[PDB]
Amino acid sequence: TIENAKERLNIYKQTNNIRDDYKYTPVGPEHARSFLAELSIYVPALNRTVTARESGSNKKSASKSCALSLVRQLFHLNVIEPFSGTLKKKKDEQLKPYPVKLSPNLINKIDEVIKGLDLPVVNPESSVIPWAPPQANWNTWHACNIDEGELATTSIDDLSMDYERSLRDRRQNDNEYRQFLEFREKLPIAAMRSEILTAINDNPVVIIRGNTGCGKTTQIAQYILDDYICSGQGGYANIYVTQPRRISAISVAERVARERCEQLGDTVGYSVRFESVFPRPYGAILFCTVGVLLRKLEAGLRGVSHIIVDEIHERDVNSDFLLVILRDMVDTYPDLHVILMSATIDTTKFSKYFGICPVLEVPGRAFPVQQFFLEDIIQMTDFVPSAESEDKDEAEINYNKVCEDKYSQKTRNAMAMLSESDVSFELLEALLMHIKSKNIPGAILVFLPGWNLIFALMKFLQNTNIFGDTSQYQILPCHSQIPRDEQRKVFEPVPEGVTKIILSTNIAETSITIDDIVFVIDICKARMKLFTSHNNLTSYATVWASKTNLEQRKGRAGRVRPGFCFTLCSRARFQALEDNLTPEMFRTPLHEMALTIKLLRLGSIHHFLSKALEPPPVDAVIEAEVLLREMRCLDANDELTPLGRLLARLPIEPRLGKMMVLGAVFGCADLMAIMASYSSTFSEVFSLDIGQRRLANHQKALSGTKCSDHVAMIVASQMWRREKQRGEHMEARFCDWKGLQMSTMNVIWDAKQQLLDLLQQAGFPEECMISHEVDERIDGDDPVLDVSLALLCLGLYPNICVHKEKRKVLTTESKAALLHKTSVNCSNLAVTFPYPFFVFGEKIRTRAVSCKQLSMVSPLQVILFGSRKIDLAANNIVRVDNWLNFDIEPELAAKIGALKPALEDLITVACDNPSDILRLEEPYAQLVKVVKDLCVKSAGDFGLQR
RNA sequence: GUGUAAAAUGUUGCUAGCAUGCUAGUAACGUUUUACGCCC
Ligand SMILES: Nc1ncnc2c1ncn2[C@@H]1O[C@H](COP(=O)(O)OP(=O)(O)O)[C@@H](O)[C@H]1O
Repeated sequence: TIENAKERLNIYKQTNNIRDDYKYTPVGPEHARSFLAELSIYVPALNRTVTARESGSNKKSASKSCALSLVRQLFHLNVIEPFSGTLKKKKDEQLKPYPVKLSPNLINKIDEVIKGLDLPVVNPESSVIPWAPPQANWNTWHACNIDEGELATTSIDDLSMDYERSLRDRRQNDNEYRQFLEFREKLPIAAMRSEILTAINDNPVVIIRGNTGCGKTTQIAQYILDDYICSGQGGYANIYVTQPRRISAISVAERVARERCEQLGDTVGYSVRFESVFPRPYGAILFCTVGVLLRKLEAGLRGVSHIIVDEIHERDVNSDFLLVILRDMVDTYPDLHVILMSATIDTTKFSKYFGICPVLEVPGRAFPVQQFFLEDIIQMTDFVPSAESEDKDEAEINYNKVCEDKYSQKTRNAMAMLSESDVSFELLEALLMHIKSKNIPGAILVFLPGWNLIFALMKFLQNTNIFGDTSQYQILPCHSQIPRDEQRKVFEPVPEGVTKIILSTNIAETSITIDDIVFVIDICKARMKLFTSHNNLTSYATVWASKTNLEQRKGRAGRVRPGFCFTLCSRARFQALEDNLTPEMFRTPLHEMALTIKLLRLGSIHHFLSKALEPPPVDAVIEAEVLLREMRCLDANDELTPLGRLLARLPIEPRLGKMMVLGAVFGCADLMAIMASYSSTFSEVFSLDIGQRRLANHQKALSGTKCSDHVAMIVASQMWRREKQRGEHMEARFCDWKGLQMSTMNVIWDAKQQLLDLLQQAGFPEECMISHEVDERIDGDDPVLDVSLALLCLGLYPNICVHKEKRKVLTTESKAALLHKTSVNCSNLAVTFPYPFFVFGEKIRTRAVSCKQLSMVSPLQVILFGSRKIDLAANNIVRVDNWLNFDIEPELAAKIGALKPALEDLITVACDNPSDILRLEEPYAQLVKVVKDLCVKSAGDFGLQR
């Protein structure tokens, strides 16, 4: 090669005060002319001159031949480095840390602390939950007897009579209830009401199979309660439904409440995560997520009649756990009746789990449709051409170009034009001419995997305003990012002539459905938001959608029109991929489920997973078991610690509960609730504007001298509190002027309140939960905030990172990374932060480019909060997770890291005796004091500022 | 949803000699360039 072994040589020649290059010297007459280049390199060290003198056709070829030869012999000199470039990287080592730089007073304090605690270091069976039928003077959701009011002296039969007469009066007067009820009767589920209501009483486990859009979600529970109350015993019945999506649960609660024509919370209520509107104790309806039911499971289902668990072919792990537990529930308890619910799937396997349990059928009216593939679209509008980690193995095969040319002009279209990867005017014009010729006014729906490409298609339609003309081509997006106003507007149709273009994702595959849908466009692409435990990676990838989802989309439309299915897939792919989707419970950490089951004293996890729908691979249970045991939360002989009992009630992963323990130990509990709530709830920092690549003046100013997003959101919540002390009307305007996002931080506040309340019931006294307001504008040192930063460092582990330059940062295990756009440390110029160490919250995007929730960390962590186990190395080098280096003599690192037993003993004492957390044992008290002292932000700089 | 002084395959038109051909002088171009604000 000629573009190598010469660039640094030219630089070396420049250092030799030589500006010479390949000088072209013509040789021969105009018929025997040849071009000769000259370039000589002298090496004084070796005194072996090298030169390039080779004839060449063209002036470049004079240099082209000479330079190639010049590389050849000068490389034979064995003096130059090959490729002569700035290529290759080394993950630059500890160019400079702030190694220790503490006063000897701190050294003496640490020595007397470790000698004050004497911690040596080297210096070189299957039970079940209780259940009862409805019982008087007892509430089934609050797990207690009210013993007051009216029920203490009133029988449940009187409650049933009251509910029955209320229903009778409603039938007498409530006319909008009448219209809602023929709306429910004309709904297809109502056809087999009598047989389903008889079978549910006749059968313990009932599986209902009714196609998507049948609307049984809003009606099965209502029918059950009506049947129970028309018999005069509705009061002697509490009905229960869960559902795997919080917003869907809220929507169905609203739908049943409006159909009930009654205020929410009287008979129907919803308990989504971090919220509760619990209804009346008897003859009531509750909706919830699976996690909420798992939390309520501790007391038992005593007093509830039936459970009507929603979607199962979602195949989520929590629903699988719920169903596995509920099978044993009904095996032990015969009176309980269970309703399994699905839309379109082979319920034979689900019945097989329940000993071939009876499965009931709800036939659904549908119109068969024709389907289009590469052949039809190549026939009328062409379909062939292309656009005119880092590596693995195996063999990806692309079937887009693989199609027999017995159809229309494959190669001719290839040579001429189209756009495939990004849908363009071809498909939209095909559907437009379809509308204008077939005269079929219907909604146009397109399903796209990722919100980033959602915005890309929005911008591609907007800039192409000729066919993105909103005034005549209505464009209607649909996702969780956009507010509920747009979702409400989507369900509101607009007059035909102004075509309705709707873009959404797997959220529109279920839950929501428009009666005007005719045009279905599919790309079989969906979000692949998964996690990898072996290296702590979250990938928001996109893989071919499950076939079952493909026929679900195929049957999505066709309300009154027969329906027209436009499939963007090839034959081989359409007949190749599997019908269902891979079980998400196969690739998901089981530590949370393992802790949950181990609190319910349900015996060995291995036996449980053996008696499950799908046995998880043994590596999953092994990794969950080791992640619990080596986290010092489950005893080596499989005995549950009170710490795990605390964790289970916490609706957060143990990586935050373990240290919600410690936050109250250090008197920073409110800030810890804030950080845990915001870290667990993956959301934004502000109401970012559209088309924005950085943060505004105040969006960066709220970071302040600390320059942390965490402290920025903390202070933002602080001003929001001091402004909600005033009215909300101007508060909303002020927060918008601050760019605040309302709902996200409101949820953060509610979660902080719930966490502090739960820590109250844990036994921890209130004084350690007090306000700890911190102002970002001061660059000095406040103990509370640096303690907070240290706990952030220990918490998000192992999400630490090293900043290199600009956005380029280095993360664990030899991977480059950049900063998130929303992160407050984003900019265009080079700004050197006070400390060259950061920690991130989440790693969005597949190729580990964007790190989320960045906050700089004190250099004193190293081993303080840098690993689960002590890391000791040799030759005066400190090993931090085998990817970070510090230069400390072994003894100081040894003593700063030997407090891992100290901290775990502190946590053990705190969970053992929550009542005296403020008044700790005196050696432990001075441990707390000294660790508060050492973790100051500006601590590792004594003796030498820079 | 990056491009530049650098790498070679190679097309044209077109200027002079060597006896309709051959040789040098290229607007331009993927694919391989040191690097620079670049994370979508
Ligand atoms: N605003 C609304 N008005 C009337 N019906 C609605 C409304 N929103 C949702 N629905 C009905 O609620 C039903 C949801 O139940 P479905 O999705 O079939 O069960 P699952 O939630 O288990 O998938 C839909 O079929 C739809 O007809």
